[PDB]
Amino acid sequence: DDDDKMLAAEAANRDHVTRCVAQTGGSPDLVAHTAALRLYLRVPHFLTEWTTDPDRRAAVSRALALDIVSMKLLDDLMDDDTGLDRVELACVCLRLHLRALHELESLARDPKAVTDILEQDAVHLCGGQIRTKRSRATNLREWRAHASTYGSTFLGRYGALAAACGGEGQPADSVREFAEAFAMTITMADDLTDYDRNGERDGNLAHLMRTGAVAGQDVVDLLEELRGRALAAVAAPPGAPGLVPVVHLYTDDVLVRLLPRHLG
Amino acid sequence: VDDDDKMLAAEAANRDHVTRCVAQTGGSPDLVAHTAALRLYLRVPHFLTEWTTDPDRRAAVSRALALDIVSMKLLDDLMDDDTGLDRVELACVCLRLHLRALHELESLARDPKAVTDILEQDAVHLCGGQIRTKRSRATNLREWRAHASTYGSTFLGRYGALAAACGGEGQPADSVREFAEAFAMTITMADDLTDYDRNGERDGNLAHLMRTGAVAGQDVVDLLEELRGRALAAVAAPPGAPGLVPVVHLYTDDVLVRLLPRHLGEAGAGAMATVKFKYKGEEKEVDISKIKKVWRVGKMISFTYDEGGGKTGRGAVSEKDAPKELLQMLEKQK
Ligand SMILES: CCCCCCCCCO[C@@H]1O[C@H](CO)[C@@H](O)[C@H](O)[C@H]1O
Ligand SMILES: CCCCCCCCCO[C@@H]1O[C@H](CO)[C@@H](O)[C@H](O)[C@H]1O
Ligand SMILES: CCCCCCCCCO[C@@H]1O[C@H](CO)[C@@H](O)[C@H](O)[C@H]1O
Ligand SMILES: CCCCCCCCCO[C@@H]1O[C@H](CO)[C@@H](O)[C@H](O)[C@H]1O
Repeated sequence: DDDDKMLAAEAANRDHVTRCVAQTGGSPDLVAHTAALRLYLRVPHFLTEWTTDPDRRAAVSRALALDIVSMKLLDDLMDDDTGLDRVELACVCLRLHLRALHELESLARDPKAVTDILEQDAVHLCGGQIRTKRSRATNLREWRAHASTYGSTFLGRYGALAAACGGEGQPADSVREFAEAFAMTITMADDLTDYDRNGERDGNLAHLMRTGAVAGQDVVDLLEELRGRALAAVAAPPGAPGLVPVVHLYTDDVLVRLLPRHLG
Repeated sequence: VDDDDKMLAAEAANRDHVTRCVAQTGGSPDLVAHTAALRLYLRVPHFLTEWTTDPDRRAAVSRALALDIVSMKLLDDLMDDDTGLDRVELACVCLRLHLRALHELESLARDPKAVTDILEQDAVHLCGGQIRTKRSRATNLREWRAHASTYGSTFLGRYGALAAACGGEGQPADSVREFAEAFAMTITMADDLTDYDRNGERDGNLAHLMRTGAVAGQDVVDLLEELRGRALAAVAAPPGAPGLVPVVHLYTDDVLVRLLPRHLGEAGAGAMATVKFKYKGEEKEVDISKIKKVWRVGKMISFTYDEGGGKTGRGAVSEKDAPKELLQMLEKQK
């Protein structure tokens, strides 16, 4: 079945990454940390679901996993909250990033697309990240705007990328619309998921919900808007019907299990 | 007075390109100032682009290279967290710059995959090297030179490799890179022996081991001379970049004249200077440090010196057998 395929890609992606981190000098502690980024290693699978060839699909999924983890380490490096070596973080981050550009470029119909896609909205992504951390959100409007950069544009670039290294007949705008909508659903999920790991403060949105600054129904509505946006994206021909239940799994998880944890 | 102009121009060009970029992306006036303060970093893309016959390709490559070098410096500052700068801005401006760097370099590259190829060839060597460099402080010239070969030579070598790759025709890849690796270690020593007092900034590893006697002034001198030669040669390789010759001497001699002395002493490197002569059937050897009066008669240098107690000794040698230290005391006195 399909869950079988997702589980295998996740394990292939995980191994491609930890092997890479280990051979560049990352300690057992950082290797385990990259292996703990489950959704980050899984999402590249959903992102390459319009890729016909299984071999090309596995190569693109992992190349993308290499850069997603890389950017996620960059993030942990700017926050300094993981208690992981500052040096190993930077070093591994750059190493994984260079490996990803290399693999992705060798799979792209045209190597220049990789960097065109990366530069296209780099300012949007980076400046938004600066904006986001600079000022907390005070209501759903601001949260959502901050989230379309660290969440949506971030994932959206990888969608664009998968389309571009995913061979022929990949509806590029559609893979990206899925990427950005899905990214926001899981970004909320994480913001609302507390793990108790050290100096990890309440997730902004979760706080806004418990404070009352953000309306419960309003979150529900956004969730629904994001489910529709993604279902529409995967319905567009040629289609990726296989992502349909995935969109539902994640959107329904936040509605059923995460929201009740924050009704303030 | 004309090349120095081209350099001054590339340096401002590169600076403006980088600061304009850091600002558009959101960095605070602090970080825009900091990147601006990276003089050498912004300037060196000029020397790497010296084999580029077409001036516009050159301006373009020089600045792309500037963007990445600064980006990499920012990531280093980000791992040290000693700058006082905001980590978020550092990280974000870091990535932004690098992405812009990638795009611009690939646009001028001879082959679509050259850039990512170069950047990947020795990523593990540079990245794993950086981790070792920082986990263990060096303790002898040998260990310093090995650390420096990665965060200095390897680091700048890639930018050399990239300069040749995006620099049109007439680029001797290997030479460009060997220049970069040699020159890089030179300025890296210079940075190391240069103190600035900003924050809790460490005396440079090498300057420390030098003031501790763990490293020999003459050895440092030798190493600089090795790097000056390695460089000079790389710029001699046809088609050649005659223009980097004065540049090579400029920086090398700077470390020798100004920097080295701040860490050694009254006695530079090597051994003390001596005069060897034959006096009253004897064989004498005097330290120029003991030579009092010294004058010239024909092609003979006659002198007097301190021979123990209030005992005044004399001598005379052909100018040919006179050490440069003595031959100078002539000009001080006459
Ligand atoms: C991921 C690319 C799209 C951007 C949205 C980021 C959401 C990722 C959240 O996933 C979860 O993150 C936790 C900590 O961040 C991990 O403890 C957990 O194992 C992982 O499953
Ligand atoms: C993650 C890969 C690491 C690549 C980035 C390394 C930084 C490149 C330049 O090195 C610089 O050398 C100077 C001279 O010693 C130091 O004063 C300075 O701090 C350091 O920035
Ligand atoms: C060029 C990358 C290769 C690494 C070799 C180190 C050269 C960089 C040293 O230059 C100087 O660094 C200082 C930071 O400590 C700045 O304050 C100063 O203005 C700048 O001119
Ligand atoms: C310089 C631009 C870098 C963009 C940032 C790339 C990483 C994006 C993932 O964001 C993640 O969002 C989660 C949900 O809120 C947080 O739990 C987590 O801490 C944070 O890592």
